[PDB]
Amino acid sequence: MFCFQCQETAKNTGCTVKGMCGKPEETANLQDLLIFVLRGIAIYGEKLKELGQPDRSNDDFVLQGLFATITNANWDDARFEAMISEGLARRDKLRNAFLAVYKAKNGKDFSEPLPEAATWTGDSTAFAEKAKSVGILATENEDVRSLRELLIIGLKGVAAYAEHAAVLGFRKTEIDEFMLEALASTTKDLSVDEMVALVMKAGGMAVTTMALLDEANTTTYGNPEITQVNIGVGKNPGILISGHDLKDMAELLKQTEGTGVDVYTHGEMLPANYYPAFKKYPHFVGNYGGSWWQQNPEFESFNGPILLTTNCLVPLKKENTYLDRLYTTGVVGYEGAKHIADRPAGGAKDFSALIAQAKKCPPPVEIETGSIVGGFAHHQVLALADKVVEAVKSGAIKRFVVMAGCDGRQKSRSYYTEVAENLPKDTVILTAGCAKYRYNKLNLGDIGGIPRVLDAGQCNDSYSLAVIALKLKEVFGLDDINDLPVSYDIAWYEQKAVAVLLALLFLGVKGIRLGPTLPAFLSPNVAKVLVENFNIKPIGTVQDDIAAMMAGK
Ligand code: SF4
Ligand code: SF3
Repeated sequence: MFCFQCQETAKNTGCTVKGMCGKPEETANLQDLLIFVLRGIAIYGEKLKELGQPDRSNDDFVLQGLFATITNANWDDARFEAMISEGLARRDKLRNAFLAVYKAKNGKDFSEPLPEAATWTGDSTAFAEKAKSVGILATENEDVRSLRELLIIGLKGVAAYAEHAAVLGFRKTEIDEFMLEALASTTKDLSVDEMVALVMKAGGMAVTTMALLDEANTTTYGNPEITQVNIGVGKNPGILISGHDLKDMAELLKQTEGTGVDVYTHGEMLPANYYPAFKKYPHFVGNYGGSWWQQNPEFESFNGPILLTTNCLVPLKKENTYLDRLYTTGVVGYEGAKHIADRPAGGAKDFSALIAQAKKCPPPVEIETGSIVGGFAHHQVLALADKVVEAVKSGAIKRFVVMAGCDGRQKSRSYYTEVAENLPKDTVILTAGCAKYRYNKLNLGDIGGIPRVLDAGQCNDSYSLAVIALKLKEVFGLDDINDLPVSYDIAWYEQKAVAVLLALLFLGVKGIRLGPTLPAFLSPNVAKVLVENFNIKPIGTVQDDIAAMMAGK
């Protein structure tokens, strides 16, 4: 196999036998074949748009297919086989439409050779062998490989956010068109300039999509507000919801109301606690545990059903007993888990089986007590802008440090905890994404009532952090966003973080520290382009990085 799309990739080079995440060769290869088929869809879809007869019938399929290949999203080879077969059928429909339109517009049959992605077909028994030759290593040149895979990795992250927006009824044609432009581009022989421009365009589309998702989440569930979230437990059986999807949360809360089953969040569902639409339910207890990588013991000790709405779901340890109460939904899949089918148009998912099972479970084992404060998304922070601006001009706040992104397993991530602990007492940490769990249970206090850790929400709520920076740029009358008293020390793991990074680069943010390592999918020459254009940096020691950040470097 070959996969290098996450921070934990083997030797920071690539997983070649079995993924460090647990992904077996067969699964890895099937994900490659799915992406191959999506490239085929894209070739015809792009051509149809160019001919003035766009077909948007595959929009959701494309988003879901990309999302299913995110790290820790889908482990079920049966699901991939089904998606690949469906993809081939969708592709062939587009092919036939294209051929007819091309002939009408040109007065002759289409005759140009196409990449194999556009033409190869087989039944499911042919997939395993074909998959071996259509993956990342099919691109021989390391710079072409790096730029194509950077694009697809960023694109998957964008697709995830676009899927959540689509679930909520929010779509933009430009996003779905760009999915096909980007995918099709990776079958073409393009210059480095063209390939880099596509990556920058993806960053701009990450801005568009993150804005759309922010609109969707806040229009539907309200603006996040300051909330104190309990991290202890009650004495009722509960259902633990993890991942990111807020519509699943809305439906789970409605369906559990009055049943005697409590609802708890986990991981990237913590920010559901911040939304007024959800705060109204008394049986929504709070948040259980930490970030995704601790889930084996935590899902175990929770005792009730666990619902994974998105990544990250990790393989069960052999000693874990929660498979029989593990539920997947959306793009998530896991062999032997129970999957909750997609909602029908105008309807709702059916969580009744989780509720019935939860009534037979003991309540959660308490693993800590206390609280986490959050809800500082853009409406909330902009409301406080006068107070923040006066604190900066008076010197009470010397600097903001953006420490958003993803958590993960590697012990080097103690860096993030130590930075939070050792930053001067006149700084404020801004966060979003599960990177927060390295420092959100500390006792860092406040500056004149502004907490020293401001949690804007999920990784997608990095959007709020960008909105806040842009607003402060205006209030302070600065010409360059980088001259704000803000430093960026971002942790990354999976592909949504790459989308966020590309958005920040598109917005012109330079000097970002990215860690705890730099992506394996940046070739030396491509890394040089990013350093030259954007001054991206690796992490150093805690002491050195704090000093440099306080100096604005
Ligand atoms: S998702 Fe990450 S750990 Fe898993 S196979 Fe790919 S690079 Fe390796
Ligand atoms: Fe939405 S941030 Fe990226 S790592 Fe897996 S849930 Fe976390």
